[PDB]
Parts: sequence; structure tokens; C-alpha cells
Amino acid sequence: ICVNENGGCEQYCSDHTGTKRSCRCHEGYSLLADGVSCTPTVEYPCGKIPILEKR
Amino acid sequence: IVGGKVCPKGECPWQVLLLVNGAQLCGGTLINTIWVVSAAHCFDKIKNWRNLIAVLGEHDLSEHDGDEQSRRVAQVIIPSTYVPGTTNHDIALLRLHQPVVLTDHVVPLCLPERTFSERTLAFVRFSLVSGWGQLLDRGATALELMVLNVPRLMTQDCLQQSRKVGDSPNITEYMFCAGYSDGSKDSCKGDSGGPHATHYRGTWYLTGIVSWGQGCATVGHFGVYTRVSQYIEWLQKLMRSEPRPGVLLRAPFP
Ligand SMILES: CCC1(CC)C[C@@H](C(=O)NCc2ccc(C(=N)N)cc2)n2c1c(Cl)nc(NC1CCC1)c2=O
Ligand SMILES: [Ca+2]
Repeated sequence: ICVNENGGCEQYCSDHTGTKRSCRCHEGYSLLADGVSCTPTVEYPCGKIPILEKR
Repeated sequence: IVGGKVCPKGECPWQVLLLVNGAQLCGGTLINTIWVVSAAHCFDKIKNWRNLIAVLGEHDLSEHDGDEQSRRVAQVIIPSTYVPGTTNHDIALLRLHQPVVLTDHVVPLCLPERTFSERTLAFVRFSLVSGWGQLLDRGATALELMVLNVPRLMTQDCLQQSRKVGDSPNITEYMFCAGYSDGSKDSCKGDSGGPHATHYRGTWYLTGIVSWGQGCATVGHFGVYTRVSQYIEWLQKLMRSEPRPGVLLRAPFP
């Protein structure tokens, strides 16, 4: 699943046995209950630009 | 950076300036609070290792505004496979002597997992490249951080779309081309080591390092960038290891 459209994951994707897929996030993020979205858990997560985010 | 624009202050928060004895050396990319990724060739001529400084939160080189943070570079780690004065394996991992403090103007860029980078990031067409390097071939360097949006291409398409010089280095699996062949836009000397950064689903990731090219924005040629995805495991392992004495460390690759 992961190979195609990143398995639907917002960040990282791991393949499991037949049809099973687990999305994961970079440190400083947590996975939402939808199983695909990542939300920041710290004030300054990597790869986000604070002046635009607070904009 | 040739043909780009000023990066509005704070919108390139992972950009690093490297200085030796106060003089502009190269760029770099912050990937967490103590580690910086740059280009190995930046360190070929350094004898004064204790005079190597990384600056975060920098924007305008003419004026201190208080957001700048300077750290001594405690270690420079280079892959065993890199040969000084040549193009392949052009990557260095720098450990700062003390962590930087994350702020609105100092934020790490995400180092992606390899699979995600190869399968997904490598196919995002445009990415940003940044630095205080020369504004034109044979020209002066920039006082304000510049940024440029460049398209990535397959290496097959690079070689086919480029004018043949013959003497030019091979483009290996550890590199990729990005930019324009019409002589309008490119990164340049002085930008070496800086980020090629790729946006995906709301977040920015490190995909390349300004490395080399034929002149700057030379008609018939593209910029060449270190293919960061090849080094993810190498970098991750090093960041989880204890520091060793001596500034320069050659570490086996793979
Ligand atoms: C990587 C090792 C070095 C060692 C001098 C360093 C480097 C260099 O000058 N990088 C700065 C530099 C950075 C970006 C660009 C661009 N996007 N147009 C051009 C130059 N470089 C090297 C070499 Cl052996 N050959 C280069 N280019 C060649 C193809 C024509 C000569 C080159 O740019
Ligand atoms: Ca300044």
C-alpha cells in the first residue's frame, strides 16, 4: 500500500502483511485517530515555519 | 543564489551559515537542536578547526538583530567514501558544541525516512534552495538570505538535456540534478552545503545539499545536489553514537 500515494499517510508509511498499513510520524508529532494525520506535540516541530503557522 | 529572491526573515529557519575565522564558508541545514547537515567539500581546506562556527537564525549579514545564535562546531563527520577535491559523496554531519535554542527564527528541517524520501519526496517536482552565495556567476555574494524554487529531474533526463562538456564529473546515484538549463536560475559558489528542501502535505523535508555544477546558471547545465536519501541510515546511526575526540571524523559508508 505504501508505494502508492504514500499509503494515504501524511508522513511515514510501513507495510504489514497483506492490506495492513501503519502510518507513523517524525519525532515531535503524534498520529491522529484517522490513522494518517500527524499533529505537532512540541512548540517547534521540524519542517514547520512559525511565522507562517501563526499567520 | 542566482535568479531567486530574498527569503523573508524567518521563512528559512533551518538555514545555517558556516564561518571560518569570521569569514563566510558555506551553508548548512539544522535537523534538530545539535546536528547540522552540510557538504563534505566545504571542509577540504580547513586547518583552523577551532575557528569553525555555525550561525542559526541569521538573515542579514550587515546587522545583528538579536535572533542570531552562534555555536562552535564540535565535530565534522564525513563518509569514508568521500575523496577531497572530488564530487561524489558530498555530505558532512556537524555536531554543535551546545544545542541551539529553538525559536520562531530557529527551527530544524525534518530529515525524512529513506523509504518516504525515495518513494514520495523524490517525485515532488519543485523544492527550495537557499543561501548567501554569489548572486551571479563571477559576482558578489548576498547580504540577505536568498531562496530559489527549482524543479528536480531524473538523471537520465539531466544528461540528455545538458550540453556535453565531456570532462565534467559523472552524475552518480548519490546525486541528482535540479534547476534550469536556460541560464537564468541556479545555486552557486557560497551556497554549498545549504538545503534543498521539499514540501509535502504541510511539512518541509531535507532532500538535497547544494554540491556542485558547471559555473552558475550556465546555459546547458543544471545544478547538482547530494542525494540525501542515500545517507539517512548513515546519518541516523551517527546521531545516536557518543562523540569522539578530535574535530574531524571519517565514518565508514555504508
Ligand atoms: C564537489 C567538489 C568541488 C571541489 C572544487 C567543490 C565544487 C564547487 O565549486 N561547488 C560550489 C558550487 C555550488 C553550486 C553550483 C551550481 N549549482 N551551479 C556550482 C558550484 N565543485 C567541485 C568540483 Cl571537483 N567540480 C565542480 N564542478 C565542475 C563541473 C565543471 C567543473 C564543483 O562545482
Ligand atoms: Ca544578522
